[PDB]
Amino acid sequence: HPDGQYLLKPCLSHRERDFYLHIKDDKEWTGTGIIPKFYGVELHEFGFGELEFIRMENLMYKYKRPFVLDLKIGTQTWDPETASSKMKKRLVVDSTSTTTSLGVRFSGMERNIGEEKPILYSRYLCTHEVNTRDSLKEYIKLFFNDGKKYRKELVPYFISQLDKMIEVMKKREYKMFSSSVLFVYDSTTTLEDKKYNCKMIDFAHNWILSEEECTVEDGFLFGLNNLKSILEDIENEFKSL
Repeated sequence: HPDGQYLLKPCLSHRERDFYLHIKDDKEWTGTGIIPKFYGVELHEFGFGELEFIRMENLMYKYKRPFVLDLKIGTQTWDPETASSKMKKRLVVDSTSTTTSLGVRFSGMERNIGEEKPILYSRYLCTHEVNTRDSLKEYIKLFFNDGKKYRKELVPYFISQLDKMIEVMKKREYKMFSSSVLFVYDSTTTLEDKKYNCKMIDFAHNWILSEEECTVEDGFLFGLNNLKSILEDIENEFKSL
């Protein structure tokens, strides 16, 4: 993980660029803190011309011991622009993971428990080892295990973030395919340090419904509520701890 305050990601399409430029201003997205702060689209040398890069905050700036969990949200991760040659793999991963059943699946995790290097949990565990609600819930509990203790004081923050995501997406302004909800914290944090975060990311396949049409359904809201419901169960199960 690069340590700079800002990170730069290339623009793969203008579908992604256009989303960030459209909600950059919006108080309901930026003021509510459910997306990473976006600083602009800048140009950088590529060959004999230039390429567009998204500048965004480094959510893990100055994180001493990073914990990261990436969950894909939605009942499908393909959309109308998905190439047909890609579709078998999308269908397989979607159905053998929890994506079609819950609208949320495991996408990768990293834990730093004082023993370098950080323990990496492959995204590809989602089709076997993390392929049910219960195993998903347990892998999220593991995210909250720093190795010394379960960080139960952080869970209400994450639920609060989900509530804010639900409220915004209930508006049904967009459809979003293959987006993630990103969980991070620095295990050396206190509550007061506020070195923890939950943000929606990955907007390359977002659709602005008032500006273009997208017939297929994302199952995004369905996914959020199930994610929310998992975190509440975790909250309850952490009470006797």
